[PDB]
Amino acid sequence: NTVYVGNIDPRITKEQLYELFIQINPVLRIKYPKDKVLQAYQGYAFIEFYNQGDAQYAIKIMNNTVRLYDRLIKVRQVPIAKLFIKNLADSIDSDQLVKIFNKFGKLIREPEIFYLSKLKCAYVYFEDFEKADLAIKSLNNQLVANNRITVDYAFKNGKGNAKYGDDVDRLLN
RNA sequence: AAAAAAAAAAAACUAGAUACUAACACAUUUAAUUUUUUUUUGUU
Repeated sequence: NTVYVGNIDPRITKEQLYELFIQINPVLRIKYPKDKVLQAYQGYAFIEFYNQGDAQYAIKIMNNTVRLYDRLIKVRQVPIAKLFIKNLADSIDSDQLVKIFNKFGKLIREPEIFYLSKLKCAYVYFEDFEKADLAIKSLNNQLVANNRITVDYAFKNGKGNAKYGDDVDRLLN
């Protein structure tokens, strides 16, 4: 219900802000942070309306509309499976990783290739712990691109606890 | 070009520095009456 405001003159006072934005919509509160060191505001604010619709409408109407001391005001709005894999082949592109792990599970993000020791390793993000269980079951200690690869859980000691299965199960559901 | 959604000082010990509170108390106090204490030993 709160909208961000920016490009504010430090000479602007909370009174002037309120008088401005009440024209658009009823404003529940205005948090307009000040530096208590210098007693000087930082040129931005947070304006909390009563509901969301007033916030969105205010964003639409008041963005880049008004110049306060020539300054044009800005108005704006404002946990997953992971697998460590070791001994990868240098011929394996991240896209080839994607094609490998898609059949096992849907990737929430892209894998991350990093070198340890020289030693090609990667992190693979799955949306499911069970799909990752399939990826480990089939892919663990398996020869691809003429190189034996090891698939396990990435450390945090690693993922795959019981609470991990429960809360990941919930985040999926 | 951007936004940073509002909390930090200590504590202890030992000494030293300085404000301050409480209509606090400060020259009256003595004519009924308990410190008045002795191995009793004051005689028509």
